[PDB]
Amino acid sequence: VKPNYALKFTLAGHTKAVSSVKFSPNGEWLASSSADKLIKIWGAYDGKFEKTISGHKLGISDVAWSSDSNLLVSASDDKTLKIWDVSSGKCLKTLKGHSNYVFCCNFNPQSNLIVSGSFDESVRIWDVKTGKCLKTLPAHSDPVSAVHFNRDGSLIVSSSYDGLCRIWDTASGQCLKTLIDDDNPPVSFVKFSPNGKYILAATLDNTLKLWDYSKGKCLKTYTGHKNEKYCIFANFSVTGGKWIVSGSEDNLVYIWNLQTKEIVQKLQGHTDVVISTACHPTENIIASAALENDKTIKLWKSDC
Amino acid sequence: VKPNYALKFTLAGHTKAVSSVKFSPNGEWLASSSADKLIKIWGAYDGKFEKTISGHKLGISDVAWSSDSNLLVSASDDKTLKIWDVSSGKCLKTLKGHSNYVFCCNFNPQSNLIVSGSFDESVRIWDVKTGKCLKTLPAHSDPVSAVHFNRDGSLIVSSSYDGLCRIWDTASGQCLKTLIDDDNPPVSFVKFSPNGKYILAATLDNTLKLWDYSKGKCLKTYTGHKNEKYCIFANFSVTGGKWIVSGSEDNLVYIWNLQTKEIVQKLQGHTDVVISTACHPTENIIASAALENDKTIKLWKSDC
Amino acid sequence: PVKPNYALKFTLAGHTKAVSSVKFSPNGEWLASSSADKLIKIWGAYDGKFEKTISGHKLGISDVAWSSDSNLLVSASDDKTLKIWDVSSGKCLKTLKGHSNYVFCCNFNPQSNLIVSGSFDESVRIWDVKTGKCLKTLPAHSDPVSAVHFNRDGSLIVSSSYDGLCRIWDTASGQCLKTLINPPVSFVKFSPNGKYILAATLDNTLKLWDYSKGKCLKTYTGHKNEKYCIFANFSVTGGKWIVSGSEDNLVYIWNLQTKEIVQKLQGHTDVVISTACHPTENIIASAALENDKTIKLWKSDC
Amino acid sequence: KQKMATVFSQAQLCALKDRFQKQKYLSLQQMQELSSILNLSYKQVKTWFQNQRMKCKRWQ
Amino acid sequence: VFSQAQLCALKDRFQKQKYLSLQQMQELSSILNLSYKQVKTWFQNQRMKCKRWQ
Repeated sequence: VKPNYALKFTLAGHTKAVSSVKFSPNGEWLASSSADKLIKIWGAYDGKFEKTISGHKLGISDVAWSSDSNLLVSASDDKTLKIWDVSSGKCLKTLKGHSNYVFCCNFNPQSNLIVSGSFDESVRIWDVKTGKCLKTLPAHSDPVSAVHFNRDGSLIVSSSYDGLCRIWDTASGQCLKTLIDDDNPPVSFVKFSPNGKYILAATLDNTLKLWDYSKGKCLKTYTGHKNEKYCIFANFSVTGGKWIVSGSEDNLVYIWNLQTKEIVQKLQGHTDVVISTACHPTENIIASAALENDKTIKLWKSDC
Repeated sequence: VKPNYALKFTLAGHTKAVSSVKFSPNGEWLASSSADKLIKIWGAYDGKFEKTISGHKLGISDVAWSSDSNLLVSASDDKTLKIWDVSSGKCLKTLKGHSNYVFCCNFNPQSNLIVSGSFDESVRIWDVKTGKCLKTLPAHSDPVSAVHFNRDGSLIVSSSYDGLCRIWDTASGQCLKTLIDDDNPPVSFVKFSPNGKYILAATLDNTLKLWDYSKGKCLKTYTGHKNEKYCIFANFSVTGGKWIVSGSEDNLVYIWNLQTKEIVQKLQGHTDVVISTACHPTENIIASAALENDKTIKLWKSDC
Repeated sequence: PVKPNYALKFTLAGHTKAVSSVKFSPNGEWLASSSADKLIKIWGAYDGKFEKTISGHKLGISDVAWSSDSNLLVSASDDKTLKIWDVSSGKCLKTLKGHSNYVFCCNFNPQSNLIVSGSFDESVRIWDVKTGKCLKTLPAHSDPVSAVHFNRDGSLIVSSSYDGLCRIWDTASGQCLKTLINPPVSFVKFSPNGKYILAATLDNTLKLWDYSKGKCLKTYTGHKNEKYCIFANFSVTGGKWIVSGSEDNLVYIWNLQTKEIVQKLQGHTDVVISTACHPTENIIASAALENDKTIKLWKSDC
Repeated sequence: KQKMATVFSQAQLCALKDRFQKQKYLSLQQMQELSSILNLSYKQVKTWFQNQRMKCKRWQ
Repeated sequence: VFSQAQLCALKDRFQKQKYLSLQQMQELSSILNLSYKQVKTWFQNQRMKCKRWQ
């Protein structure tokens, strides 16, 4: 019926707001990005500080892991992405092409492609093997807030303040679906569900919505949190009960029962906007990250 | 007659070994120092990070609060102490004079004086209000490992690798007592009893001892832990039952019954030497810190 | 903590004219009330039991305040005086003379060696508690003074007035260090941590200011406040609330951060001039004017 | 609460975005000249720039 | 001649209120240990400085 997530770790290394936290697919590590231009690597079960990765010239808005947990990609206001070797902390390549801030990034399951979204209103698909840009999609008419691959990587979903979610055919670059809703709220985050039949979208009206993007039908709406100003990550939690997890502008982590739409737990502890959350791949552990007045990552643990 | 400390939180963030932890006298804050040249301020038991204090040029071995909880002093391998305003993080004054690492420091109860011990085998007494050194004592024939004021500040105790504990009259700086255990085993830590009638001494032979320093008589011996390589703090716990608390080179916190000398609890969790512990002024709460392979701080709460 | 559930536990009667202020004692044991009936009354904080009547002032009292140790009270009156009271004996220890018109507001500093007063004569006075002597007279305002309050360490005083100014003063020297600037300012007070200032103006608005930056951080509305100088409070015992009375006879409670009204307490039958929050328990006291003359005590689970 | 595309023309928004991509902070003088060119009000242009700078954010 | 503190106060008030009532100037002079005539004269002279028109 409910989870029981409890504070177990606080991770304080960043000297500015933390922008994004991701768990490595193998479950050993957590990566944090920050406005302080650094990536930090943390042990996922012990909270232990591992490594500082540096190189970006401005703040970093996003980071993501390759499937084998050996590579990272980050997205920076310096108009580049960077591919890092996690073991040595070295930058293997700087992906230049975007003409404004790069805001969000992600590997496909195979991890031979990277997708990136930018303030230049384009989605870009990059070759992990060469570093070269493969496709430039004129995806949106306002900043791209999120990019995500589906389970087998044949599809990309993108989101924008233009109010659209777009489903893209990875192979061809064509658009299979544009999703639009009443009063055109800006879409601040989007991601496929783990089975790939649905899409989870946050709008800056304090709302997350589960959509069947094929029929364009909204199946579930989640409210109660606060989301009017920041692009806040949300997640499907699957290791125990089936939850929806999100940060919120009232410094709380919100958890909902996915099917009933009810708030099942609110996590208190941060002292600023919770901009990012992530769900561990095998354990009932949540990572959360907060902004300038907090600067820290928190790890929480639950029996279900 | 048994505490039941259990792990509440783990605090991570330092990039090298944590060297020291101290609770503010007002019970609101925790301070940590580290070989990473930083002091970090945390909430006492809410898991929440407050700020990072910077300025020393080499690692910090010790930090201590003023009686009003507004000030900090830190000892550093850069051969200086620094006086910090905690609220602003500002360095009010750099205390220069020692000819080598400053290893230990403490305010007197009035907090108009700071005592410091150093690798240069001397002890110094500094005027808090001005930052000037008032007295330089040729305290010992080896590096100084701890310094502490008694309850009314009329006395200082110092300890050294020479194997001596010395009692000093604060006003005159004259030596009032030289205490030596059987063999002259290196004294790695020392402090007065809260009542000021006793002295608690660590020696690098896996022993803590409670001495009546006036009569030169040994009153209690505490063993079972590992302490042969590092200067590990030790505490009187007085909020619940009357305990002795210390870290240990086998990665445990040891808790003894002060009266019976028997071990009443061992804390498992840390993965490297537990160099530092502190007891909360009003709650049955303990903070512990560990060396390079751990680098974290842990908080433990007991019912008694 | 989404919404509190304050509920009427006691109605405290006895005053014969409007009640003007209510203050819990810092030890949480007592509530003190001041009234146009020239009387100070002491009530049990937890049970509302009437304790004692303190008398002496020749005219109505606007405001009363506790010392830090809970052993002394100070009152501000229309007879142009402030009085210091020994709560146990009820006797007047000192009569502070110097204002040339009604004294409206008063407060101890945390050390409780000083008293700050504010008056219709447009000035602010700083008094030595031990001798009853006036140490300083700030030419603070050009209209009546509505509120005076020390910050957490007593180094600062904030003052408000009908003249539209809220001013910050250096206790030690008496110099003005800041003016936040036009509608009359009816109440003002420092936040518990001293970083913020809560201000009430007679345009039905309460605002949370950062005096350091001089920016308005929060604005709370919904209530009626165009005439009277109504206290507001920081409720910190459970949820983070802002508590104020209203001229529509209700007590309003907003969530500090979302600015949203979370509860409105119905029961008074006249303007609620004063509200107070218990120092350790989720308890609110409130006091209304002449058509009411009662104090009400409310309790919540959060 | 409704999209600016319901009050501005597509030619106007493309021109505003073109400038915003080159500089996100226009001087008061430059905003007035722009409003003149686009046949928009100065306030409309100043408002549009303020709102555009506020859109896609991870931190304050 | 006025002290630094006294001048500080006068100018502070003048910035907030170009014209003080008779009562306010009397009250203000007492607070600053000045004569009523000194205060009234200071305000009159202060209103005469730095004119671009009559």
